[PDB]
Amino acid sequence: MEPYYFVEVQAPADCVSAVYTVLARRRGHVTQDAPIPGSPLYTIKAFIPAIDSFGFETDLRTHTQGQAFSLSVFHHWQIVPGDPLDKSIVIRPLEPQ
Amino acid sequence: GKSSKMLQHIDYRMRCILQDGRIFIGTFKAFDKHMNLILCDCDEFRKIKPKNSKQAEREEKRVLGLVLLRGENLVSMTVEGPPPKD
Amino acid sequence: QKEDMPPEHVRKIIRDHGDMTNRKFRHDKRVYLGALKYMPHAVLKLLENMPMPWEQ
Amino acid sequence: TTVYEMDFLADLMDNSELIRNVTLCGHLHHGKTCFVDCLIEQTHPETEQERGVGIKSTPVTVVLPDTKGKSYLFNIMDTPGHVNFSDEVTAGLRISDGVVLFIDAAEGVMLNTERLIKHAVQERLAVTVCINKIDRLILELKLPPTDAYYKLRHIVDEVNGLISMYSTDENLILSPLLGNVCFSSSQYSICFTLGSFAKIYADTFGDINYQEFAKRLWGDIYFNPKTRKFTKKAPTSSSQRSFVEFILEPLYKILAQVVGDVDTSLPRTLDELGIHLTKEELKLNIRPLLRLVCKKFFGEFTGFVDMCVQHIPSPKVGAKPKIEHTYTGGVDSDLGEAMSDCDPDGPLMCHTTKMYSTDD
Amino acid sequence: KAHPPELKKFMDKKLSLKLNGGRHVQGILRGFDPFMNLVIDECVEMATSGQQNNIGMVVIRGNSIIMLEALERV
Amino acid sequence: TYQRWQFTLPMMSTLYRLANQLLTDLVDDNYFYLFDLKAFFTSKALNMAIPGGPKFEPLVRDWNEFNDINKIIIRQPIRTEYKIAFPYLYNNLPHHVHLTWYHTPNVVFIKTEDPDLPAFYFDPLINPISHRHSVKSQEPLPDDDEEFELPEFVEPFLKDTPLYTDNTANGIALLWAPRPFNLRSGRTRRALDIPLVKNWYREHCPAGQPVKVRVSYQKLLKYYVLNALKHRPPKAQKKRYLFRSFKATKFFQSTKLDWVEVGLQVCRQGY
Amino acid sequence: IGVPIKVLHEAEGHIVTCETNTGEVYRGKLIEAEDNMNCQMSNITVTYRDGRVAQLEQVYIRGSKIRFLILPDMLKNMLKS
RNA sequence: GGUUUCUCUUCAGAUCGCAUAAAUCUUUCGCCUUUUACUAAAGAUUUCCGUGGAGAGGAACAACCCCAAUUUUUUGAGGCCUUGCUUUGGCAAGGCUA
Ligand SMILES: Nc1nc2c(ncn2[C@@H]2O[C@H](COP(=O)(O)OP(=O)(O)OP(=O)(O)O)[C@@H](O)[C@H]2O)c(=O)[nH]1
Ligand SMILES: [Mg+2]
Ligand SMILES: [Mg+2]
Repeated sequence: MEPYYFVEVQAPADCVSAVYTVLARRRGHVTQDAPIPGSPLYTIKAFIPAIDSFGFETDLRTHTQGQAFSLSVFHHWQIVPGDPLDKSIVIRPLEPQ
Repeated sequence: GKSSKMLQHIDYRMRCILQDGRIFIGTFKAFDKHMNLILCDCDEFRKIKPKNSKQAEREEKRVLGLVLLRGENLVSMTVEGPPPKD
Repeated sequence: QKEDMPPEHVRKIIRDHGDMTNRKFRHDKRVYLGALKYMPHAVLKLLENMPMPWEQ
Repeated sequence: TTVYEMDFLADLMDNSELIRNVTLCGHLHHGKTCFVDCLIEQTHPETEQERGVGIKSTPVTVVLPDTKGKSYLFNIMDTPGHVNFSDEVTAGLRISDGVVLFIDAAEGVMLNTERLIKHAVQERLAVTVCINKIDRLILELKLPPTDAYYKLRHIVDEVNGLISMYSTDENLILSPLLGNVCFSSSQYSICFTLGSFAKIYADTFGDINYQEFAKRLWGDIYFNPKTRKFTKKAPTSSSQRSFVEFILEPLYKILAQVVGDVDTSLPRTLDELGIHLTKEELKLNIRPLLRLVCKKFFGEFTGFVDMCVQHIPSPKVGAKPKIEHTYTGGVDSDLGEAMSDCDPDGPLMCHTTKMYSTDD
Repeated sequence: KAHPPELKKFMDKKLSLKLNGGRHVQGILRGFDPFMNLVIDECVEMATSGQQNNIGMVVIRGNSIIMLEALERV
Repeated sequence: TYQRWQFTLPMMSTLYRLANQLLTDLVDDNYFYLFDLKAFFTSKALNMAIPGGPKFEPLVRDWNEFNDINKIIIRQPIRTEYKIAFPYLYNNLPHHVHLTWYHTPNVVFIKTEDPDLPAFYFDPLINPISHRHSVKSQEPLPDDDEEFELPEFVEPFLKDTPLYTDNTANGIALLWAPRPFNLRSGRTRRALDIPLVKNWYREHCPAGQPVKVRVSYQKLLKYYVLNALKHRPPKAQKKRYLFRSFKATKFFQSTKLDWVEVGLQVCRQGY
Repeated sequence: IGVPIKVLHEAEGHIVTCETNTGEVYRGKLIEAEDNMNCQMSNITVTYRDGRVAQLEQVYIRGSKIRFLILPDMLKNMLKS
C-alpha cells in the first residue's frame, strides 16, 4: 500500500485540458471540475500517487505559462496494482515498470 | 476669542477649589466640555492651603493622585505651581 | 550670468577659419590641434540629441 | 556580520482580562502578512522576502484601541498558509485561544481554508472570519454592487455549512450580525464590521443608535425611505437590500470617485465625507491616494479588534475548556484547576512549542 | 446622545435605591427609560426609623436618582 | 528644467491607447515563472539551461551510493526544470543559487469591448454565481413590528453621486497597465534610458519563428541577465562638471543653433 | 467626547475609585462606563459619611451623582493635549 | 511669510539610474607561431554618462436664533431645637417644619 495526494488546481477556462493531460501521464484520476462562482476560473480536484507527485506542480505551471497552480495534501493509502511476491517478475533496472 | 487662555493654565500647576470647598493641587493636563478635570499626582488638602506660614503648611492633606472630577462642581481655578518637566 | 551670443557670431568665426590654411590665423593652429582630445565628447553630445522623426 | 509604555504593557499583562490570544490563519496568499504589517505601522510609526511565501510563523503582541478606546493587548500568531507548512499552524493552534480565518473575496474557500476550519473546530477554539481582499470585487472583477452582495453571502454560507459539517453542536453560525466577520482590504486600509460601519454612520451624521442600526444591515432587510423604517420584503420599488444601499454602494462610489474622477469630482466628494487633504497629498498616485483616503475615512482597525474582543475567550475565561485536550489528566486534584485559575501564582505550568534560532 | 441605562442585564433584579433626602428603598428593577428614570415593582422604602414598608410599583425618578445596588449577582 | 510631470487621467488614457502597439498585454507576473532574473541566476549557477533561456559558461568547471541503479525507483525522469524550481532538494552542491518561487494571485481583470455599457457590469465572461446550498439559513434577524426608525437626516452616505461616469471604466483599466502608464506623475527620464523593445524579447514561447530569431531572443535575454547580475552600486562619487568648468572660462561662449548646423560644424572640425 | 470621559471609559477594567456628590467613596474594579458617566462597578469597597467601610457586589450610578474619581498610576502616560 | 529660475560652495546611493558602457590587476579558459587587438568565466578595483542631500547668493513671480430637573453662565439642598463630642472654637445624630 502506498499513499495518495489530493491536488486542487486553479485554472483559466481554456487550460483545463492541459492539466488533464498532465494528470494522465502520472496516473491521475481527476475527480471533479467546477466553475468558481463569480470568477473567470475553474477549480479541479484530483488524486495522484505521491510517487508521481514529484515535480507535478512545476510541470503543470510550465506547460500552461504559470496560469494554473496546484497544492497537494496526503489523503489516503491504496493498493499498488502489483503482486509484491512473484519471482517470475524481473525488473529492467532503469526503464519504468 | 483666542482659545488660548485655557491652555495657558493647561499643562501647568493648578489649585482647584470645587463646590465642596476643599483644595485639589495638581497638574492641569487638560479640560473638557463640562469643565471636567483629569489631573494626576493631585493632593487633597482640606484645612488650609499653606502660604508662607510661620506656624505650618501641612495639615489635613492626602495624596489623591490621578483625580478625574466632573465639571459639575468646578468653582475656582488658580495657579498653584509651575510645570515639572517630567 | 553669461547670456547667449547671437548665432551669426559662431557662423562667421567658423566660416572664416575655414580650413586652417590661410596664414592669417596660424596661431589657432595650436589650439585647433590640442582640442582633439575632447572631440569624442562633442560627438557623443551631438548624437545623443538627434531630432527624432516626428520633428523637422 | 517604550519608557512610560512598556510599564503600561506590563500592567496589561497583569490584568489578564484585557488580553486576547488569536491565530491568524487561512489559505495561501490570502492577506495575512500584509494585515500584520499595515497593523504594526498603525501602532508603530517607528529566504522569505525573496520567496514571497512565508514558511515559518511569526508572533506579534501589540496594544490596540477598540471602538470605545479601551486598550487591549493582542497576541497575534501570523502563520504560513502553504498547505505543506500546516505544521506551523498546529503550533499556534495550541498556544492560542481563537482563530481569525482570512478568506479571499475573489476565490472564496479552497483547500487550506476548509482544512484549517477543521483543525480549528477539532481543537475547540473560537472561530472568526475576515473576508479580505474586497477591492478585487470592485476594481478588478467589476461587479454590480448587488452581485458583490451575492458573492459575500455565498462565501459566508459555505464556510457556515462546513463548520457545521465538522462540528455537531449548532452553538454558533457565522454572520456579521453576531460580529463574526470583518470585511477587509489589507492594502487599502479598510476593515469594518457592521458594528463599526454603523458607528461611523452615527458619529458623522446625527445621533442614531449605532447598535440597533447594526442589527439591521446584513441579510435581506430592505428599507423604505418614506417610513424611515426597515422592513422585511415589502418594497416593490425593485430596490436593494439594506446592505447594498447602505454599505456597498457608498463604498463603490468612494472607490469609483478616487480612481476614475480624481481630477474633477474628488474634492467635492471628499468634502461631502469630511476628509480634508492637502494639495501635496492629492498629488499621490492612485493606489497610495486610495489607501490614504480610505484610512482617513474608515479609521484604523476597529472592525477587527471589535469582532475579536467580542468573541475571544480571554485566557482567564480561557483555560478551562482547553485543558481537557492539552493536559494529560485535565483536572484531577492539583494542577488542572491551578492552571484553570490562570493566576500569576505558584504552579508555573507553561507549554513551549517553538524554537526560533538566533541568527548568530 | 440619548444613551439609555445599561439595565438590560440588570433588568428583573432586586436592588436597593438610595436617592436624595437620604431616601432608601428596596425594589425590583425590571425596566426604565433613557433619562435614567426607573420603574421598579416591589418597592419597600427603608425609612430612617428602620421600618421597611412596601409600596409596590412606582416611577423611580432618575432626576434625583443617586444610586441603585442590586441584591443578585448580575 | 523639465522634471516632474503630472497629468490628467484622460491624458493618460489616450496616451495608453496610442502606445498600445508597442506594449505587452500581460497583466501579472506568473507568466515569468521560471523566466525571471532569479531563475536565470540559478540556471547559470548550476550550468543547466531551461528551454528558451540563455546559456552561460560554467561557473567553476568517482563512486556514490545514492545513484546505485538497482536501488532507485524511476517513475518520472527528473529534468532540469525541476532542478531549477527547487535548487536544494534536487541538487548536490547548490552554490550561488537564488531560490525562486512565486504563486502570485492570478489577477482577474476583464477588458471591456465598448465604452457603452456601464463600468460595473456583470460580464458574460465571469461564471454565474448561482450559489446554491440547503434551505440557506435564517438569521438572528431582529424583526420589525417592535420599533425602529431613521432620523430623517441620515441617508445613503452619498446618493447625490452616480456610480460611474465616462471616466471610471478607463480609470480602472489604467490601474493594471505597464509601468509608465499605470502612474500619474513621476520624474522625466532621459531618452536613451528608455528601452522600447525589452518587454518583447522577455517573452516565453515565440512559437514558430525561424531559428534565427529564436537564437536572437536567447542572446538578448543573456545580455539582460548579465546586466542585472553584475550590478555594482555607485560606491564612489567625484563630480567634475566638464561643461560648467568650460563655460566659466573666458574662452567659451554659448548659443542656440539648428541641430543640423552644429552637426556640420562638428564634422568640419573633426576633419 | 472629552479627554476626561475618554480616560474614564478607558479606565474600565483597571482598579479605580470615585467620590460621590453626597460625600461617600466607592472603589473597585472597572465594570462598565459610558459617555453619559453612568458608572457600573463590581466587588467595590464603600466608605460612608462617617467612614464605615464595607463591600459591595455590583452597582450602577448616574453620572451627575459622582463628584471626583481617582485612577491608578497608569493613565498619565493623548499626550498632545 | 512660498514656487520657478541662474549661479557658487558642500555631503551620499548599500539591492539602481525600472537604464546599463568601457578600463586596470590577478587566476583559469579558447583562439595560435610573436606582441597588441581578442574569447568568456570568477574575484578584486577604477573611469565615464546621469541622479540625490545640504547650504549661499542672486533673480522672476505669488503676498505686507432658540434653552435646560442626573454633571456647571435659573435650580425648591432651606432654617433652627436638642443631644453627644472634642480645651472654646467646631464635628456628628435625631426631630420640628411651611
Ligand atoms: N488586491 C488586494 N491584494 C491584497 C490585499 N491585501 C493583501 N493583498 C495581497 O497580499 C500579498 C502579500 O502577502 P500575503 O498574501 O499577505 O502573505 P500571506 O497571505 O500570509 O501568504 P503566505 O505568506 O504564503 O502564507 C500580495 O500579494 C497582495 O496580493 C488587498 O487588500 N487587495
Ligand atoms: Mg506570509
Ligand atoms: Mg622579435
